[PDB]
Amino acid sequence: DIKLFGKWSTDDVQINDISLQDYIAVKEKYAKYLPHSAGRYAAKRFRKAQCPIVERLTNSMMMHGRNNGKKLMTVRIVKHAFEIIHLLTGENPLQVLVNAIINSGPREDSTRIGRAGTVRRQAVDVSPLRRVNQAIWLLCTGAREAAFRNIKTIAECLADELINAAKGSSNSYAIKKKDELERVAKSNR
Amino acid sequence: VRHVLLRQGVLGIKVKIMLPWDPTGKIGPKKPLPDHVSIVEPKDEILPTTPISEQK
Amino acid sequence: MGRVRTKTVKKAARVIIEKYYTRLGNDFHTNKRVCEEIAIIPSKKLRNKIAGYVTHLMKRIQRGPVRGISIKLQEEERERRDNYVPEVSALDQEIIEVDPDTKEMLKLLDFGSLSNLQVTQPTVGMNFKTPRGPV
Amino acid sequence: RVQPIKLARVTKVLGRTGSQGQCTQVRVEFMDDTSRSIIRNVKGPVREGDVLTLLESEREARRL
RNA sequence: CCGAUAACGAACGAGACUCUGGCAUGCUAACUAGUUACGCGACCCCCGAGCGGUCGGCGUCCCCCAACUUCUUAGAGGGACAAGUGGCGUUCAGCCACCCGAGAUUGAGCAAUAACAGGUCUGUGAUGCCCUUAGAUGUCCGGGGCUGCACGCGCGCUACACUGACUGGCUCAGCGUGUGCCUACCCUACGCCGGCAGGCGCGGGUAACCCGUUGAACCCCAUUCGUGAUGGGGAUCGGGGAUUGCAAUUAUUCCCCAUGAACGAGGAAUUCCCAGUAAGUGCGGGUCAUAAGCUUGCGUUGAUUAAGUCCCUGCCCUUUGUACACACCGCC
Ligand SMILES: [Mg+2]
Repeated sequence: DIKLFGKWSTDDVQINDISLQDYIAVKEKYAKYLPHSAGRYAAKRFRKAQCPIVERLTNSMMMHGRNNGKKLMTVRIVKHAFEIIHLLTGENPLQVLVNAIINSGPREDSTRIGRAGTVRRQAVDVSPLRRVNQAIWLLCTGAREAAFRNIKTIAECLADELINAAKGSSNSYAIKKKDELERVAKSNR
Repeated sequence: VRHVLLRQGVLGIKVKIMLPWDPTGKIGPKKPLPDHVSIVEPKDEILPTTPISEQK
Repeated sequence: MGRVRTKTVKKAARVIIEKYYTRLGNDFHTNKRVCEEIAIIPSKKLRNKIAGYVTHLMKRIQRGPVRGISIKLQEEERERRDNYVPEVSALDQEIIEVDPDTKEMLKLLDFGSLSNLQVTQPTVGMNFKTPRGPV
Repeated sequence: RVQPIKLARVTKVLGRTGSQGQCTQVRVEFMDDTSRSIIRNVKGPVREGDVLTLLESEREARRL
């Protein structure tokens, strides 16, 4: 009924794990016609949790100096990426994005200050909000260095980054960095 | 602020005076201090007797 | 955070409460409407802050005797202190349980052999004093 | 031989730790046994009621 | 602040205060701001609409020849107080969450005692002392210099590109300034010439009246480019044309045509920042005969992360040690 970008109904998208179903916001109460809303989502703690994850991807996809206000450009990038992944896979672009977030969120990391064993003294599991934040950041970063100095445009780079992340193939920077973080934490156990 | 030209040099004089409050305003500010709170004294208004009805 | 009131508002609130306890009420707007004529407040913000503290203090007063002076509370306390002498005293006991040593003291005083004294059996064991140190 | 991943819901937030505040320590209740609850330190914004994965079950518990 | 309490009663600072931003279809007011309605018009549809649609076209404070303040302006007022609910709390001071609300922490200004051999005598007809005072260290005039370059450092601007460059089209601001006591030098509409920088006539504005509905940039929509030191970058350098001035060389500035150098994201280090914020992006003022890579303001687009800690760098309070008191950059 809402049809983000005019298509891709939200109600069929299902989150496969209950760890992030309170922080992914694709359900009909958070379904919006367009990923652009000046919603003051940074005003209070945990307000970004109810922000739609397509809005989060749009906000985190606009980085590196040249692009700090070009939200309309980022919206068109996301729209083209959803078109490309729909043509390439056949399933819901929102479902692909949700699966990419789930498979990109690193279940644990390591953090401390003192004499480092390998990276940090302690291995610490992460919160679901940190999972979502890290996953979105990793996906956008991987798309950015995919699109930096090659003819393949940012839309296709984001598209195949999400495609690789939604399955798990070690071909996406997001899950490569996730595996690196997991190995570091396991060594720092 | 004034300067005094003494044989040894210049002497600086700074004078600050807090004007007293007055509603008249010809010796000081008309407004009171912002944090100054004044309360009017209540009267008795006891009325301890039986109810009455006075025709006027 | 950072909503602590200062002396400027607290003292003024207590003073106007103890002066106009009858006129004041538990309504913030009613209190801030009596403030303009019961007191001269240089600032609207100061006036409404004082009114809010007056509402808080009157809720506390109606739930209990706050240190702010109040004539109704004082007359109730007066009635509760300078009255309620019981019709029978607490010191007119029919029998007084008396220690034999105190009985000897009374006998030396010459007030021994009174009909209102019943001699208790003295305790045996001398087990007063708390055990010394811990454990 | 390796332990499978299992979920657990945060029941209480004890307080921050790590001496930079980067870690928050929580009391967390297992899904498979509700009577089982341990103390785990977690990083990132955490509020009570949300659920999280435990790649390894018991690591360390230490009251602040 | 509540509380204890050999203290009682005070004073400054903080707060309070002023400005600022957010709500007021509540009040007052508007031909130097408008809106609605109506009338002339201009164009499309005319199949037939017709109280159809567009007009920043003309009018209705031209005085009888419409009303009104929503929009704009600026005054008086209101409004928010931890006020209401739940929890925590010695059930105090208060804290957390929520409802209703424009707003439940908008940004600044002012800002104590005591100090520093901190900076300015190159701001002053503020100034002590010293120096000079007719071959002047006064003052004026001409020229040069303050730009000068094996090198090091700081604040910045431009970039390293395709989330882009070029070409065209579409489309949106707010601060704020504008003709001078000396003092000469203002902002500019429109028309014409020139390819551009500019030039030539006609005006308007001492200003909510004119520039100006400030047609800004970024952005948006299409074209070409295609991963190359390439249509990225525009330093260096040659020739030519204007503008200011008394004077442009050591190029004032601007315009045009050529040259496309390093630069492919930057070591060790290090700065700033929590919401309309950082950042991208242009526009005003100051400097200004000529002019901004500076600075002070304004608007446009608009996030990632965090609601914690004392780990590093520091600050405040209490206890404690001291061989320090120029006070650990000490002392020895
Ligand atoms: Mg070119």
